[PDB]
Parts: sequence; C-alpha cells; structure tokens
Amino acid sequence: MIKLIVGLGNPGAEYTATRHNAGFWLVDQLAREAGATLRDERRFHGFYAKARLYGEEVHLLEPQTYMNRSGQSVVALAHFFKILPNEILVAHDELDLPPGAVKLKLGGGSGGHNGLKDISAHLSSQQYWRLRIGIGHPRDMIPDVANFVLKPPRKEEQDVIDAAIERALAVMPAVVKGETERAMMQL
Repeated sequence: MIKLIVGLGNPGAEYTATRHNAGFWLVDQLAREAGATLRDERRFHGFYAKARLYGEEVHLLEPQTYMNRSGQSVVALAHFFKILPNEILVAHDELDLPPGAVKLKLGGGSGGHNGLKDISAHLSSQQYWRLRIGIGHPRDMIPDVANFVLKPPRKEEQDVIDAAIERALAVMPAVVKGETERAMMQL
C-alpha cells in the first residue's frame, strides 16, 4: 500500500513544460483531483502535501532539488514518516517507452535516469515502485538524451502523453490499496 507518491522534475518556470517534468505533471493533476495544495516544505526540500486519496493518507512530493539531487528530498520525507521503499511510487519520464505508454513496475534499475539514480542511492534501495511515463527516445525519429529531455514533447506526443497520465490517475485507487495486478491490467 503506497504511502508516498513522488513526481520528478526540475524547479522553476523554465522547466515546467519539459519532458523531464512528466512526473510533476502527474502529481500536479493528482493533487488537484484530491483537493490537496502543494506547499514548499523546507524539511523535505520540495513541494509537499498530505493528501486523502481513496480513503488513505498519502504524501505527495515534488522535489525542488534539481533532478540529479531528488534523492535528498525523497529520503528526508521517507525517514521522517518511516516510509519503506516498497511503500513509495515514483512518477517519471521514461525514454524507453513511446509517448502514450505508461507502465507500473517495482524496481528495475535507473535506465540512465539521473533522478532515479539519486533516489536509489539515498534510499540504499532500488525497490520502490515506478510509474513510467513514456516520452520516447531521440533515436526514434531518425531514419543527446540530456538535451532531448529538456525540450517539451512535440504537440502530437503531448496529446498521447496527457491521455496516458489520465489512465495512470485512473489506476491510483488500485495502487494506493496495494492492488498491483488490478493496476497493471487497467494500465
């Protein structure tokens, strides 16, 4: 049963529409849906809310550390509330899935993602859940990943990513209740 949902991204107005902020998009929309207000919480190095989701108390977090320091934020909260990696869901952009795909997975390595790398380092564990939001890969369109994720999705990509995030929001009841197989079937 998930007690913390983290969305990954970079801080500041300039980064808000970039692919690397896909996780923030999901958590922003989840917060709105739940009537929760994300507020700056210095203890957790990011924006934070204690949300009521489908009858459960669930912490929501968007680290404001820059992507590669996201672990400082996650571990501060996890240690404070005594949350285990298996009770954490991290929503992030996934290069290895196409735009419009979303998947739920426990563990699986970082896939080169610097936010995941830092979270796994600070938790001393990769064994947290991920909501992998497909953004595609820069090789896909050919007959530099660092700069690819710092651009917004193309309009046609954004449309299918938005619909995938909606599908992910719709499986949150199953995620927060620990109904993994249900969530995967629906997703």
